[PDB]
Parts: sequence; C-alpha cells; structure tokens
Amino acid sequence: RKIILMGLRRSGKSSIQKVVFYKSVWDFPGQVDVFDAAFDFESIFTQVGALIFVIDAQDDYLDALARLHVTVARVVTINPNICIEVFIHKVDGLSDEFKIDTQRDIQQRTQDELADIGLENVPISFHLTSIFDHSIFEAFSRVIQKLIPQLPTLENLLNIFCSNSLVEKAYLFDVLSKIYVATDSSPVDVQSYEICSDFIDVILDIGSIYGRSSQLKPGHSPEILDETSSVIRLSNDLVLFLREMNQYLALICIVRADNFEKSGLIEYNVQCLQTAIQSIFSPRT
Amino acid sequence: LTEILEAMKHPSTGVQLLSEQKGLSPYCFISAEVVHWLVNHVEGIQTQAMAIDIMQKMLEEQLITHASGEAWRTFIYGFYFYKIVFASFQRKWFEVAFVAEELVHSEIPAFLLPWLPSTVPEQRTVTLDVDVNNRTDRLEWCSCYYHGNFSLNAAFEIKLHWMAVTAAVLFEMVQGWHRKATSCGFLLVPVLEGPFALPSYLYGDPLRAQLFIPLNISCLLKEGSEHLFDSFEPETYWDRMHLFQEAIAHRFGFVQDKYSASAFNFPAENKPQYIHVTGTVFLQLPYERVGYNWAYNTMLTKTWRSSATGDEKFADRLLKDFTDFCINRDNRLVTFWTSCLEKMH
Ligand SMILES: Nc1nc2c(ncn2[C@@H]2O[C@H](COP(=O)(O)OP(=O)(O)O)[C@@H](O)[C@H]2O)c(=O)[nH]1
Repeated sequence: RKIILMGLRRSGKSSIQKVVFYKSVWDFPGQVDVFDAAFDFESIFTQVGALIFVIDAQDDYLDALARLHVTVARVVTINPNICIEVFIHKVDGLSDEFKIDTQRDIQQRTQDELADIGLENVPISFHLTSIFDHSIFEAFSRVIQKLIPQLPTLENLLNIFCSNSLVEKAYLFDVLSKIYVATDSSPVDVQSYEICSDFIDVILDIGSIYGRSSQLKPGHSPEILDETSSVIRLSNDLVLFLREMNQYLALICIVRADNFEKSGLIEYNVQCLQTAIQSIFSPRT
Repeated sequence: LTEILEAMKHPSTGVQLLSEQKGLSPYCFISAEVVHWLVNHVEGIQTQAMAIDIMQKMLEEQLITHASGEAWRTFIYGFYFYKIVFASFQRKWFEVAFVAEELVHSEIPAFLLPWLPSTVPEQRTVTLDVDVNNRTDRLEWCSCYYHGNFSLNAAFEIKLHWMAVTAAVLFEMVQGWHRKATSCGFLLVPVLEGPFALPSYLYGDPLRAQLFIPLNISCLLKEGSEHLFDSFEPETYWDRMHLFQEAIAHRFGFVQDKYSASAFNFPAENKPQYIHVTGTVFLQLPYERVGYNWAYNTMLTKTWRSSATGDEKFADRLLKDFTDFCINRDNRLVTFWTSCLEKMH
C-alpha cells in the first residue's frame, strides 16, 4: 500500500517530503485533481489505504476544504477501506492561542460538512504538523499506525512489557526514517520524543564513523555481528536505552535509574520481546 | 386526479416523501419538489401554472391536504408541507412560499418601457428549540421572524428575538445555519437592522451617519431639457427614475432588501433599501438631490468572511468605483445610458 500526500499549492507537501522522506510516499500536485483524467485515479486509489490532505492554517482553506470533500467522496466511491487524515500545516509561526482556535474552527467546519455530505461512517483524523518541529514525524507515525494491521498486538506487548519491567515509556522506531511503529498506552511527551529521535542520530552517526571494518562487506560477513545496543544515563534520574530489534527496527525505552539497577531483568524482557517481534514479523503459513 | 397520485406514490422513482421526523405526519412532502416532479413526469403539461392548477384540483378533491389539517388554504408553491390523505404547526416549522417572478422578456428596460407594469403573509414567526445537542439542562427557546416569500433577486431575512437563550448555543445554531447556507450556494451574514436611521431613533446609532453619493443626471440630459424622462408621462417619471436608479444598483450587485417595518404605517417615510451580494454595503434611495445613501455593514466581521464576501478592503474599492460611476468618470455612465438607448430600437 502507498501513502498519498494531497493538498493545494503552497501547502507544504514538498517540504514534508524533504524533511521526512529525504531526511511508498507519493506527492500529488496541488492542481490537476481527480476531476482531471491525466492519471488513472481509480486504479491508484484502490491500492492506497492512507489519504493525507495538507491544509495551510494561515491561508484560506474553504476551497481546500471543498477539494478535500470532493476527494473524500471520490475515494469513498472508489474503495470503503481508505483512511483519511488532515494535516494542518505551517504552525511554527503561530502562537499557542492561535493553534487551538484554528484546530477547533477546522474540525467544526469539517465534521459538520461530513454529516452534510452523508458519509458519517468513515473516520477522518486531524493532525497539527510543522516541518521545523517533530510533530510531522508524530503525525506520520499515527498515519502509519493505521496501515499496519498488527498494531494492537504490538501495543499490548509494549503495554505488558512496560508494566512488567517498570519501563516508563517505550517506542518501536524505524531507524532510517525516525518514525515509531508502535508505542505504549501512556502519552508521548515532546521532550521525550526529541531526545528519543536524537538518540538514533547519535547511534547511527557513531556507528557510521566506527563501523567500517566488516559491517558493509559485499559478499557476506564471516562472523555474525552483535545487535546495536546502547545505554545513556542522564542527570535527571532517567536512563534511555536502545536495542536493535530487526534489520530496520529498534526499541528505545525510558526507565528511571532506580529501576535500572535491575537492568538484567529488563534485558531479559527485551530479549523476550525481541523473540516475539521476530516471530510476528517472520513469514509464516 | 387519482392516477397522478398513484404515479406520485411509486416507491422506486416517485417523489421523495418525508421520513418519520418528529412532529411530521407520514406521507408528507414539500410542494416545490412535487411541482418539479409534475413538470417532468406527467401526462403532458409543461409550465408551472397548470401544475399549480392540477395540485389545486387535487387539494379541492381532498386527495392531498396540508400537514396541519388546515383544509381552507389554496395550493402554495414553495417549501410548504402537504400530506396524502392548526396554528401551532405554524410556530414549529419554517414555511417559505416561492415567488414566480416573471423574467425580463422585454429587451427594453423597465425605465424605458412605453407602459409601466405597475394570501401568504409578508412575515412569519416560528418558535425555535435552540438547544438541540442538549448542552444545557434548562429549556431554551427563541422567536424567529422570517420572510414568508422567497425571490431569487431579493434578500431573505431572518430575525431572532430571545430572552431565555444562552447565546453560545444560539451562536452554534447560527454557525450551523451559516455552514449550511455556504454549502447550499447562498450567503448568510449578520446585517444592521437600522442602517439608515437617525441617532434619535430606536434602531439608530449616535455616531453613525450615512454617506451621500450624488448621481450626475445632468450629463445624461439632452440639449434643452430638465427632466430625464420628459418624452414619457411626468406622473410616473420619478418612478421611472427609481427604476433607472435601481438599474445602476443592479449593475454593481445590490439586491433589494424588503425589510419589515416594525409597526410603521405611512409608507412615504420609509425608503427602499439595497444590500450587496457580499453583505458589506447597505444602499438606500432617498425621496431633490438625486443620489444614493451609503452605509457600511459593521456587523460583518472576520468570522463570517469567506470568498463570497471579499476581503476587508472590498467596500472601499466598491465605494471608489461607485463614486466614479455616479460622477460620470471617463464617460462611463453615458456608456451605460446610451446603451439603454440602444435598447430603444
Ligand atoms: N517557515 C515555514 N515555511 C513553510 C512551512 N511549511 C511550508 N513552508 C513553505 O511553503 C512552501 C510550500 O511548498 P509546497 O506546497 O510543498 O510545494 P509543492 O509540493 O510543489 O506544491 C515551501 O516552499 C516552504 O518553503 C513551515 O512550517 N514553516
């Protein structure tokens, strides 16, 4: 399945793919929409499960809302299993009072015209994104969580792992895109998410500097390498640690240093969660 | 007759009869939709007048009746509830008649014609259940005063009077009305109620006064005349001038605002009012110093603004262009007026 980033001109889609994708995501342009027959829209929209519409908060959005409503009607008449999300963008220059009023105005303007159309069965989500923050990564993570059909199993696994091991917060990141596949039931703090995102940057950059011998051997590694595991202790009685789960996944957990004295039991539960994740994501019958 | 109602009661194509909404009888329908159906799928009538005659024949034979049981009325074209076989029904449901206004068949304008052309109430009242989402535990209600008639070249007025209403729930209901009006192709905006009233009046403001835009009708006069319509009879002449002035108001997008006078008789002391399509500008024709009375709609704020209302500087540009047109800048008005003479073939 693919992810289609819709919207209008000067909405911020190219900057989103510059930040997230450039460090299946497709960017349709702000013009030549579904009324035009320049592309086979019904063939693409059948294979696409996530539709994202980017709405500028500062600019006028009523024509954007009408284009969004006719695009929602088009994709519902194509397939009933598509997920629709609304990306309210360019909120870096806005104040704290402006964002809540803009979100309330956009949600009240959209969810009543959804009832006016009559397609009340489909769920439409709303996200506050900005390319200068990490909220675009969290919004794309919540988009990606809808497409994965294995989200409640991983979420229940992370819930019982956080309850058993006294782990405050857990994420299942993808290290290439800094997008977390699953997290626990506790809310995601932005101060936790920034240091969890930069933890991957420190690990990947130091492993790119010093992981030169073997590592990227063209034929095959003669010895199987260890998984990348890291531990950082901070001064505010908190410990961050990573364990490499798969070839593209990792598990960053936030644990108090009072509870990190029994780090062997947390390591054993991380190994059991590694076995669970590698058995879930393996090909089966 | 009977087979027409049997064709109307078809479940497959039929007419869209109303559902089991609370307060409404079964087999209820809107009169406008079934008049539109009796235009198309019928035994051979075309215009609306004989469709109204057929529905009046069905009303006289008690095949259909009003949803209130008021079996004394004629068939009224518009949003009127009728069912297939008192005044408390009039205080619950909105019922707006439709004016079948004749189109301008004569290419000569109405201020240049050789001969001038020359039931339901004007205002209707319903009682509104303001709280519909049950946000408040108490009972809230307001009285709504609306126009009994609808015309496509006239503005439709809604007046709300309230005491026992929490104004947040009323603002939510008006915002839902504004969203529905934007989706339906209309524009529902708040307007001033007394925009040309004196400061001593009830609806007037002490710091508000109207601006005057003079209309230069001296340049439109011929060589040796003092009346613009001296070729016709003089007794209708000012009325012709009124129509001519209305024609210029129809060029700049002003719609006639038939305001209901609050118990005011003596119809020479109330003047016709015009409202722009954006709802930004009021316009009044006075009467002797032929021109326009210009007022701003200060009730139109940012939250009601859209693409159909323009920007915040639309009214200043409209004032500048209207002042330029009324003063005969670049011989624009003569370019209008002689073009009207080009309709006098
Ligand atoms: N300062 C700032 N600028 C932004 C933000 N989001 C988008 N922009 C700017 O808005 C422009 C939007 O372009 P875009 O719609 O993505 O181009 P398109 O994809 O080809 O239609 C970009 O060139 C950005 O420079 C933001 O959050 N902050």
